[PDB]
Amino acid sequence: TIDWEHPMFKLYEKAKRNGKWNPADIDFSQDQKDFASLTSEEKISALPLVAGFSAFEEAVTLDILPMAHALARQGRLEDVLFLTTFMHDEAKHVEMFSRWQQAVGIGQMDLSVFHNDHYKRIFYEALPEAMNRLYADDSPEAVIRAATVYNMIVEGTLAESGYYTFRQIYKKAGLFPGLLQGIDYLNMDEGRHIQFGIYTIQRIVNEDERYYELFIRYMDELWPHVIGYVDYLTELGKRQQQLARTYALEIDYDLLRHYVIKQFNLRKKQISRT
Amino acid sequence: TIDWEHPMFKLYEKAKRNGKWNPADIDFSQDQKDFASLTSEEKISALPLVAGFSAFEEAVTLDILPMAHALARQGRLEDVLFLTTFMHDEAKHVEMFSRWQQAVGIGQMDLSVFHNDHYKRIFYEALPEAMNRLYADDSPEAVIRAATVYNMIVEGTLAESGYYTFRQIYKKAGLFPGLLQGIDYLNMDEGRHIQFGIYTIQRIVNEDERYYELFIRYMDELWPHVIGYVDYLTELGKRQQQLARTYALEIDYDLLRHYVIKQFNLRKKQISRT
Ligand SMILES: CCCCCCCCCCCCCCCC(=O)O
Ligand SMILES: CCCCCCCCCCCCCCCC(=O)O
Ligand SMILES: [Fe+3]
Ligand SMILES: [Fe+3]
Ligand SMILES: [Mn+2]
Ligand SMILES: [Mn+2]
Ligand SMILES: [Mn+3]
Ligand SMILES: [Mn+3]
Repeated sequence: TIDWEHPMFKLYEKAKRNGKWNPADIDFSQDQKDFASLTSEEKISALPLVAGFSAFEEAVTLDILPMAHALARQGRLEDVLFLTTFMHDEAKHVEMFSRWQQAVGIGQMDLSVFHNDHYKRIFYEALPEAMNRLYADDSPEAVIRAATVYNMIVEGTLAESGYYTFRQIYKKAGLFPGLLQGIDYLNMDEGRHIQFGIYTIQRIVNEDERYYELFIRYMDELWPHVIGYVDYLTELGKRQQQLARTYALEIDYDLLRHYVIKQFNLRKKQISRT
Repeated sequence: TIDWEHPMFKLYEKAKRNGKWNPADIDFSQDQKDFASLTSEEKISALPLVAGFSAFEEAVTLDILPMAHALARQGRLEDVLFLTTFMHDEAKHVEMFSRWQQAVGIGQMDLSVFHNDHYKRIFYEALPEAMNRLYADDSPEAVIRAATVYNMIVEGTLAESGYYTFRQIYKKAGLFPGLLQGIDYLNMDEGRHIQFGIYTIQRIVNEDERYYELFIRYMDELWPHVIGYVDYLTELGKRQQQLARTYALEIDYDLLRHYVIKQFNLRKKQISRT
């Protein structure tokens, strides 16, 4: 049979229990009114963060497939069962942001303008290259690098900080309750995605403590582009402060920044050398 | 955004609405008692069909990944969203049969003995070869052949006939209520899997009516192994008739056989030349 005690079978079971939410059930009618109420300058304030998320949700939905292939080819059946929940979660994440964009009237609008160079180095290179590599090279090194970029950086550092940022800004304002319900569901799903990456990296590290060094190195290789995108969104936020003024939000970009730094270092600390 | 009117987006929505069942919730306690109550010769009667299903559930969970890859690479986002529900359904199908095997005490038992040559030509060759081909060859021909073997033959002909057979035999007997609840859920999921294959084959046929001929040809190429496995299970059933006698089941293998023939021909008729 299945190995019922396998950590990824247990995570698969939790995913089924905790993954019933449906983006089609979220009421976005108030978000539509909120967005319509905003000034043109308040309207822009929110779009860079939605742009960063929308694109990556689509990217990881497509880019997790090579990991499922590689682990399937290695006969890791429980990992594959769990990854069917991962891929389905990401599909719902694509759906959720696309429903919000449609509801508030920006579906026809092209948000790529808010992807700078550092973003693109992660989104159009580091991520798809590392995942696609697994189709021809499933070595421990390749699998660690894939989980590091996908689960520890894209999800474990950027997404987690993006969820926090969303709450720090719009939950305060009382704005966009449907989007924030969605963000709460995404954040719950993301816990399991990150735990998959931790388990995958740890079980490879457990074979040969020298893989720990590779993990730390790949995290550090990506940090410059993490902070460079974060700096660029900070610059944007500081230059368009009408939403912050209108809604009495002292948006503390220094606290966000230290949260990103904090996310990055705590992901490192969830991998043990021994 | 997503194309909200796309047939596969609509199928994805139905999958979310109709795909909440969880194999971990099925009570198999009575199945355990039923199986324990059976004579050794009654015990064997049921295993060939469970053997055919268990293996194929695992095969399609792994073997649907190349289709998702190929359609993703073609930018068919709605198809991919739907296929996340397909892959997750098949994961639950693997789980369901493995839970039943565990509960009734045959988890440690090796059921490969009930796969004959015709089965293996589908299971170990036609199916994985046709699906894996999509990694390097996503031509209309390759995509039609993949959906024909997977969705129209393995699911649309063999699985559908296997669900019917399960009901024709054990629903009658009053045996194995947990397994039959599972079979009802599998059969509901399978409707969407088959509709994916119909849509995929039809939209390729729509481009060039000559692909219709390829579809019919591939169906006919596989028919000999479909019926050869069906004949071999019929032979098995006729040689071990203690369960049929004990439970007053006049198991009409000729009616099953014509149901298989019927499944095969109606799958053909769900593809239009024009
Ligand atoms: C303004 C302070 C910066 C806060 C950091 C914001 C990061 C934006 C979101 C981009 C990453 C989204 C990744 C999603 C990945 C997934 O869905 O698994
Ligand atoms: C005794 C009459 C013959 C009845 C035919 C029985 C076929 C047995 C089941 C084997 C095919 C299972 C395919 C599952 C595919 C899927 O889960 O999508
Ligand atoms: Fe994720
Ligand atoms: Fe199926
Ligand atoms: Mn820079
Ligand atoms: Mn023969
Ligand atoms: Mn996501
Ligand atoms: Mn199935």
